[PDB]
Amino acid sequence: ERWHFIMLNDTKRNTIYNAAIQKAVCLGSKSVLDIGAGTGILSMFAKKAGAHSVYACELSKTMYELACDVVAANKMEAGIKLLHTKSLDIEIPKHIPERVSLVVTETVDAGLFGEGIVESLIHAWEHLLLQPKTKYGKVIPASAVIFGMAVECAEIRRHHRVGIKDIAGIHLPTNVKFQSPAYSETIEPYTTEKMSRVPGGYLALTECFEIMTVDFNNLQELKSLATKKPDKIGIPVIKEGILDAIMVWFVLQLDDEHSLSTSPSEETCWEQAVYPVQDLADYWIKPGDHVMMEVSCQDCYLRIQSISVLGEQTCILESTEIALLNNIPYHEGFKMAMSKVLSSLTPEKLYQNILEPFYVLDVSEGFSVLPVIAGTLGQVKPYSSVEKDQHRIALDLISEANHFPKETLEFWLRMLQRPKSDKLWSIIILDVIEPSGLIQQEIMEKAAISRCLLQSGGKIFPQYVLMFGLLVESQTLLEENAVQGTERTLGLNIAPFINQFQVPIRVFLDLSSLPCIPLSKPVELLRLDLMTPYLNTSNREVKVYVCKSGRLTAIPFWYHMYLDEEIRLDTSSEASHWKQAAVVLDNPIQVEMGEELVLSIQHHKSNVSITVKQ
Repeated sequence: ERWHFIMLNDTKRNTIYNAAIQKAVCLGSKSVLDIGAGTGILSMFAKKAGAHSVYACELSKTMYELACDVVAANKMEAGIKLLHTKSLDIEIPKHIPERVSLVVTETVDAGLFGEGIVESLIHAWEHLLLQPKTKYGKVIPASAVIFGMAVECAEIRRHHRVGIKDIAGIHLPTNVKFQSPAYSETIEPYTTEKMSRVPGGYLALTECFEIMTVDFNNLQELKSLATKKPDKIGIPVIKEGILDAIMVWFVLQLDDEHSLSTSPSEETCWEQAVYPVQDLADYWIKPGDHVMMEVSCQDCYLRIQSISVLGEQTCILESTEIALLNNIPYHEGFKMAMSKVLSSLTPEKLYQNILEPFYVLDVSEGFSVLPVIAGTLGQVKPYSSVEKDQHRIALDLISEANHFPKETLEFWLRMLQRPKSDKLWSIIILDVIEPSGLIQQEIMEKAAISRCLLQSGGKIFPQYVLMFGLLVESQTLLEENAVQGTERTLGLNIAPFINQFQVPIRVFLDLSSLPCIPLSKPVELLRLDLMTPYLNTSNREVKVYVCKSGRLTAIPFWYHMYLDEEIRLDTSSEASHWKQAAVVLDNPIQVEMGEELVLSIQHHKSNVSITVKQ
């Protein structure tokens, strides 16, 4: 899986875990239990350090098997007992012969507590560990400190807060309040983000501040957190700005001399816990104001709630759907493209048959306002494909706000068919690209059918799609998909086993913040034609000029969706609500400036293959 590679490659982090483990062992902790073993690297550190008995546990069947192959491969099978289990179900005598002197754990998320560290340690203290110091029990990490900072970060803003009251000719009324899932018990108490690379960056509106401290060697304290009353915190603003989120990170004290941080300020890129700020009448803050907030640990996660900045339908949307509503070119693009079709067909009906509306079908996967924009253009009968009742309500409230009479907007749901037994659609809109940066399954099929349900001059949107790509050198993508030798793992042979599992195509990327070096200019890789199924190739060669000598590790890719030949949507734009993807080469290639590289592109249904011919 994903973060195992980047963490195994972090030699310095491995060096610090090894130093701390060695110290505990050299000081008498010869009986160790590794919770969340992964490949068993920390268990091996313990054994090679001088431990007599090492036990390790892992919930994942793939990781368990992987660790067995690794540990046996490093000839440490004797002395390390791997347990395919959850730490909470480890019994005494039955699984482990006796209580241990040391527990080592690494089951930590961006918000510290999200992997159930506290529950695992309470159980470990009550049943697996020797009594604490009055031969005694100890836990690595010994303690932790959680920090926060209030920030401005429009990248976060556009995913948790709708920033416009009017878009592409339609009004979004005040009585429809949109919220993300991180609102508020709430669904996602926080998101996780690499704030070091967040597109557009971020600004600090407060100084860094301590949120809380935890002692993992203190059972009473750990048991106490479930009951602990929330902490009310008031933080002074040092900079004028738009309050977008509380950025939270932490520091692990493994022992008195060693520590790890997930601060954005580190040279290693770590995720931070991100708590969006929403549900305020004003987000503008100025020096002298205070950001107030309640902090609690009670319900399995660190929660920052009721954020104030002191100095009527609710519609919950996915962050993608919020980013969508904030993507203005997208909606301005559709408005224009729809009007151009409508005046091609029936100019009189744009603001022969007075009783016949233009029929428009939106087949978007989730929340969409394209049907309302359509309805405002002329004598149009727009159909929506939304499923959720909260979405229907919202669209009915928006229709009212935009002067529609009741039942103007239809809800198609409540397969692809004619609007009426004897009618055909003027416009059909298809969802072609996944938020992941890949092509939607079954679109060629939907485009083929839809083509049969159109009026003499009707259109499918987009009419066609171009896929683009670029040749790059990226050491980061390499580090994230494969372990780079044994030096990093302080000599242990781990890379040969974990690298059995390489990802061919990375998804959900933000190319705009990807560290890489371009080796070519963007080149067209594939063309899909939704209006004309016979024009779609299944095999294609592409000649690419290499502009820079370097090592080709990957091929990022994205799309231009043409609604018209005058109008296109870009999936890599600043406001794009789609993420991008990249083809990662398993065997990176050396390329030279002036070279002409040939790519071989195969396309079948929604699956695309890109290979270097070479």
